[PDB]
Amino acid sequence: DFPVISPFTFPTNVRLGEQVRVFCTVRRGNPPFSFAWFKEGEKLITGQHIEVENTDKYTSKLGILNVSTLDIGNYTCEITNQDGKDSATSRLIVE
Repeated sequence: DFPVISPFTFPTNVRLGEQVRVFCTVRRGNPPFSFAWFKEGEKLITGQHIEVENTDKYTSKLGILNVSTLDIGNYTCEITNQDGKDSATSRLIVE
């Protein structure tokens, strides 16, 4: 079965300095999965103000603390298992 991400969206009224957490979760498909987050095209990993964390076998969290205008942009989660891949995106707008 080909894996499929449940669409995600950032909150709609994000202001400077808030924390933002979004979740990339698999609705169809069997683990184990790889989860990868990208901002535009660069791979994101835990560090600075960012957290990228597997929450359960079906889910990856992206957390962004003390959000700034520099955090505005398109964020993509890619999930991959032995049977295929899927990708979901959403745009973070601040202030």
